[PDB]
Amino acid sequence: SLQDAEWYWGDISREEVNEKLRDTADGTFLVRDASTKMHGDYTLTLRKGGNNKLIKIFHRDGKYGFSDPLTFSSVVELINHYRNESLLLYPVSKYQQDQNIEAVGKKLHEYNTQFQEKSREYDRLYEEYTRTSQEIQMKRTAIEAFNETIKIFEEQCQTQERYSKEYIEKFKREGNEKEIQRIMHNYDKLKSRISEIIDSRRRLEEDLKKQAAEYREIDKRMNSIKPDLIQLRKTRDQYLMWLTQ
Amino acid sequence: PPRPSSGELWGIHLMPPRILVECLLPNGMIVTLECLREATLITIKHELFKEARKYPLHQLLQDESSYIFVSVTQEAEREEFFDETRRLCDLRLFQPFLKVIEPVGNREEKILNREIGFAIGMPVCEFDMVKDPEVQDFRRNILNVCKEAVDLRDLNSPHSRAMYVYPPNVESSPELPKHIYNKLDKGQIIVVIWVIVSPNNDKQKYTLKINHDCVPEQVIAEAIRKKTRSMLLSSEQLKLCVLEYQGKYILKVCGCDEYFLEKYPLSQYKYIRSCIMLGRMPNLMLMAKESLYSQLPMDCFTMPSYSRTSTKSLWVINSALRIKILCATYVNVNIRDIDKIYVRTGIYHGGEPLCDNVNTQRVPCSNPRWNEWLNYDIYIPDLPRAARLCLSICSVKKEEHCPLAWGNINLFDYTDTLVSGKMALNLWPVPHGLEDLLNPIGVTGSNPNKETPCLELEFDWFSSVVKFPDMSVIEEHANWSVSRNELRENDKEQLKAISTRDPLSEITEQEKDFLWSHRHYCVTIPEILPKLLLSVKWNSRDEVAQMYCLVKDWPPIKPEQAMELLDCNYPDPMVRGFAVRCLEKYLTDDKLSQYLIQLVQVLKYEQYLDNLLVRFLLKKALTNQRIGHFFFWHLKSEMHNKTVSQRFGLLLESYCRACGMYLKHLNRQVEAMEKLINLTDILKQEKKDETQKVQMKFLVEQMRRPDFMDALQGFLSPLNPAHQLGNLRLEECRIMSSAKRPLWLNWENPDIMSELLFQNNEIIFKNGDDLRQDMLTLQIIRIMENIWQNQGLDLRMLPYGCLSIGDCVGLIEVVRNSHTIMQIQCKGGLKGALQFNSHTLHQWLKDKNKGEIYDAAIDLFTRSCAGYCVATFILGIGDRHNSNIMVKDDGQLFHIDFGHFLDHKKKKFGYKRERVPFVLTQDFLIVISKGAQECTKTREFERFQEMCYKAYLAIRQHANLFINLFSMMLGSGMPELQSFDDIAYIRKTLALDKTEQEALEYFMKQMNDARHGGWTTKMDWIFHTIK
Ligand SMILES: C[C@H](Nc1ccc2c(c1)OCCn1cc(N3C(=O)OC[C@H]3C(F)F)nc1-2)C(N)=O
Ligand SMILES: Cc1c([C@@H](NC(=O)Nc2cnc(N)nc2)C(F)(F)F)oc2c(F)cc(F)cc12
Repeated sequence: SLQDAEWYWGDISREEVNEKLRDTADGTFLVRDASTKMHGDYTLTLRKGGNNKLIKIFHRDGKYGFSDPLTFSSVVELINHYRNESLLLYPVSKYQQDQNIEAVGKKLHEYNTQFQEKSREYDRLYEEYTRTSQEIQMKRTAIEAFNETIKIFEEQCQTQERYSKEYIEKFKREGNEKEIQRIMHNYDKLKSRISEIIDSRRRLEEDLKKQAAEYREIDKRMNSIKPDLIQLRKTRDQYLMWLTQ
Repeated sequence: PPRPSSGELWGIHLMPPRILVECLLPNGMIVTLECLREATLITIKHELFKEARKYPLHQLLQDESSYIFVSVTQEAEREEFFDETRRLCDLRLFQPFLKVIEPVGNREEKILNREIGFAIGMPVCEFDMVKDPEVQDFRRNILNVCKEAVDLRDLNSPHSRAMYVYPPNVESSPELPKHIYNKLDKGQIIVVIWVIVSPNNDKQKYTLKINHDCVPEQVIAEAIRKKTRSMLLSSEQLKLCVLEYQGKYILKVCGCDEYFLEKYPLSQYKYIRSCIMLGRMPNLMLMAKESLYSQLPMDCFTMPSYSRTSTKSLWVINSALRIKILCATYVNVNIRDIDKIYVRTGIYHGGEPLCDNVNTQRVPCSNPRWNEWLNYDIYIPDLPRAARLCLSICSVKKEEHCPLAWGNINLFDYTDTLVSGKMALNLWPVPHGLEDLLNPIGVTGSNPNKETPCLELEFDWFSSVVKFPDMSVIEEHANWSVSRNELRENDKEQLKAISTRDPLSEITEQEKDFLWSHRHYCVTIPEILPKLLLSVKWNSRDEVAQMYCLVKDWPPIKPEQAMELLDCNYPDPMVRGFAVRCLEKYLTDDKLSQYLIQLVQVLKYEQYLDNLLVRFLLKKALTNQRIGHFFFWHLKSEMHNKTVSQRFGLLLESYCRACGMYLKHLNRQVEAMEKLINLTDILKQEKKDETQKVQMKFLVEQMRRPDFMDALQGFLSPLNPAHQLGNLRLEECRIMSSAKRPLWLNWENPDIMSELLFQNNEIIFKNGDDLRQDMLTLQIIRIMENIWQNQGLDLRMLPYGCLSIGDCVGLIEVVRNSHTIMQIQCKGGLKGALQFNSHTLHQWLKDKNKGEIYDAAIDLFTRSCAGYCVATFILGIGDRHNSNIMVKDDGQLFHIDFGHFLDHKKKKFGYKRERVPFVLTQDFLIVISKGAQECTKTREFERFQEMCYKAYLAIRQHANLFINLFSMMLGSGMPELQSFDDIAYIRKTLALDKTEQEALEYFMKQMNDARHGGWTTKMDWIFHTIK
């Protein structure tokens, strides 16, 4: 009575076994064919302490088992025997998928249409998420560059204030106001240029502050729609599995 | 940090022809100066000081030479422009300004640090500001490898230096397969030695017929005998003259920088074996040893400025593992929809969990605070050396769980110390598509971007600094665990069957216990070590300690087998050290260059910066410039990736510190690529909506400018440093009609005898597509050819060059005299037919190879076609069409463009998985059967099928090597190879769960079905529409 059993999963791949065993992390289990060449020999996947362990059900002289004592007449008897020894906990049931042929088919198209519209929104959110992340890192380094630029022009001011100090004293004494106003014309040009640079840096600091808030809101929208997107994938896959039966 | 764009200024791709530069003088004045975008800093400084005399304080300005320029670069660094020959556009300024300053410090040390930082991508001063003692300990300790590698180059110099720069390009074995030996005239080869006589290059040739296995010195000896044959020397005088001067010359490949400097047989050199198979005349150039040794500069290795309590054993602490989650700073989540958050944690040894995962209590999203001690189901002594904490903050919303931010920590630091005390961990974002609640395979360490959710942690303290035990302690404990087998005929037969199994095979729990119980018998069959290691209970001190002893005295294994022990599945330092020991003693420089893509990738799996694999790869990079060249580009190509920027940056810095004069050549290549990236970025972004004719006008105008001509001429090809790229043939350069509009470039080969190899060297530069998939497919095609050729199966592939040099940027080698199947169809008539004539290909090939050379061309088409049929079947390359299949004028069929064959594998919404069917077009069978109408039954088709069967089984014999090469690539950021399930398809095609005879019948079934599947469908070729 192996085809009647819920835990027997025909010929599924190793990828689908590990996919159907992630949140269920205790003693969940299922059985499947070991190989097409063997056919009569099957394999039992059990959860254990995290890693999905695989134990083969040997078949010789009609009797089944794991070790030398083949004290089991059928594969179904072998599994039911180890459930009673535990009292293995939860079977991965292919039949149990709770929600007529017309209603199951029309509502499947509705869940698939809704899943594809929400998948499209996740692609739009992710494209803007990565674009925003790239632009934030650029603005973060552009601020470091502006900081070093300002430090260089500040050192240039301290260089001018030191060298011009002795020449301004000479021209004040000599009454040469033309040369005092010529050095001051260049000083107030250097100082106005620093104001233009600090205004540019602070202008970019606010763009970075606002783009960081945009990024946090894109990530909130992604994290709020990611669980909705996974439960819709699991719902539509159950409607297709029941539609085949 | 590394630059985000190759633009000449921040947010500006190209500077205008003239630009206003704010020059900050040393007297304190500020002068705005108009400069040309291509002006050198020498010109800009001279023009600045002329104008400076007009401004005030001109009396305080010393000579121009006494000063140097400074500015902020786009890497946010204060660069001192020592090299004043640099153009304004090539300076990478943040904004147009330059400060004139008195130079300070060691000029020569600062020049080198600029050259290292430029080749790396980031400045060297960034590594100085890193406070992590592991990062500074790596920088200091790795220089031991660099000093040892440089000491090897000056051991028997200048020959040792010549061998480093020009390593002999050889095959791993000197045995020539029977098909290669049969191409020799009675075992002999006819070669042509060339010499330059007059200064204007008056050449002189010497045709010699010599044994294929003559070492280059015996080739030189025969050339000396031919030149001194009519000089009245006695048989004794000639013998002593030959023996005296044979060691005074060296041979060089005509047309490229490939030298025959080592005592390998001539035929073992790849160029000569290639000439043997292709039936080409080897053209070598003889020259004096001093002619090459005078060209080699002795660049000395100067040491940099950066080069200058009780402990209890882990096994003493008899207690359960405990980790306390204090709190997270923030989490990007909406208070509505998501109800609560929690920190899922787990202790892992690679991908396998060592125990049941332990979660914190659920807390509201707005207040992430736990202060909960988590207890794990493993005792502290049972922690293996590679034990790691993998954690993440998850959300709850039947009930759905989703990860928000993840992070992992090494429970043992680089000094073997167990983690203790408080520590902050900046978490990483969840990758696209990862629905798993933990990311064990993800990068281990705190996120450098400190503007991320930070989780505070606390590890228990045990009075003293806990350290992992010594090997003396582990060896003694292993002998204790044995004091607390049987065998039968079935047991030896079962062990041999398990060792031959492919790595991806399912190992049962009974098989795991069977291998562990007979672990001492396993040493007799050493190829089973990977299976036995998976059977070890890694969360058991007793089994791990005993395994360590078996690894200690385990016999060596083939390097191809040892490579498996470096993938994600084997994280233990003792297993990885064993793998590196096998590669140190057995991996030849030919095979190391062959598998360098994977060996650089498995560096990412290493827990610590300094380790035996990196010390091994950096030693081979610094003692073989061919290995070193691709070691540089494979690491440089991933410097944009912040996940590995620091690891690969520190490694590239150590490479550049001691690579010698080659750092100058790599900077030339980096400059040239930066210009091509910037030029193509303009065409890709702003000038994208413009016409092909308009884009070409812009391309010509920009490429002619002096900054471009200097940067893109006279530099070594990154695809093959033996090829020099001289003057650029601008009339031959063009934007190609292909995806992402790749740029076709053409350069003169500046070699003196370029005429005897290739006059022009053409390369396709592509900006947009990820070339890692093409690089890996081409590597596999080369490895398949290499297996077949070594086995004696003459199947000729064309694994043309492909190299990724950045984020979705790369170079593809141009194959000369080749055209797509559609280009053959269009070239040969057409008349608007809708259905291409199937015989067109045969006719084209007939015209290209008329007369005697006809039968040879058909044989080459058959041999190349057979192996591409097998390769495309095994790898599932189903995206083949008349525009991505090419045939050379000589008949060699080969495939191109391998970035898109896995796009439709996904299967979503009932598309039956889109199984890749085996197919062979009627067009090719007509070529194979020499124009026969009933081509599916000829004796030529019979031989063709036999070629494919033998080749298919030859790849199936080495199935574990291909599975291992892909298994090592899982850690790379390639989205096509993330889990072992992406490789699983190769087991369906190779039929690994079947016998060899059953797999041969399986392949024959798929090949006979391909004859039916090769339907001549009545549909047009442009759109494919049936009536
Ligand atoms: C004159 C020209 N010759 C040629 C063209 C393309 C490739 C090639 C040679 O060498 C083979 C390598 N190759 C590879 C590619 N491409 C590839 O890998 O992806 C798309 C395409 C693109 F890069 F051009 N194109 C070539 C021709 N027949 O039109
Ligand atoms: C991944 C990956 C593969 C696998 N091949 C397939 O999965 N083919 C396939 C099957 N079904 C469909 N629909 N399309 C393609 C395999 F060869 F390893 F098996 O080959 C690769 C390769 F050569 C290079 C590379 F960078 C990555 C890979």
